[PDB]
Amino acid sequence: GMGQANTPWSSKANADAFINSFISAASNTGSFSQDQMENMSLIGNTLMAAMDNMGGRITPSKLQALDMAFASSVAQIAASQGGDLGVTTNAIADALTSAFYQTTGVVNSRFISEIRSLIGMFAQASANDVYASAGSG
Repeated sequence: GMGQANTPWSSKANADAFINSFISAASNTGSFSQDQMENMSLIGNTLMAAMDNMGGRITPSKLQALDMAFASSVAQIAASQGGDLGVTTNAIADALTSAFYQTTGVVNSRFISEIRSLIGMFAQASANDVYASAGSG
């Protein structure tokens, strides 16, 4: 009906704006070079393709699990760009912060807080790619 919901990952139309606002906002927050935006072709606007499997029926318990995926997908894209995840934190977080108010108006800290900790986690895994972690920093 209205297509609005207390949270963007609660309705199908409310989640879309959150994804679009996250990329347009994240691309203007940290760096996200044009090469990083290419990943969006698989993450973000791609999430909409997953809704097509629903057949036009979305739910809070279903988007609840997928909503978290967007954070892990957006983190892997930016967390992989620039070992310094400190900026991606502000970039990804800022994008999610503006999308929150740009979509429904919920606290971005509650959701971004979980993503902020997840993004920093990818930094530890990417450290293994450059080499094997050592007992001492």
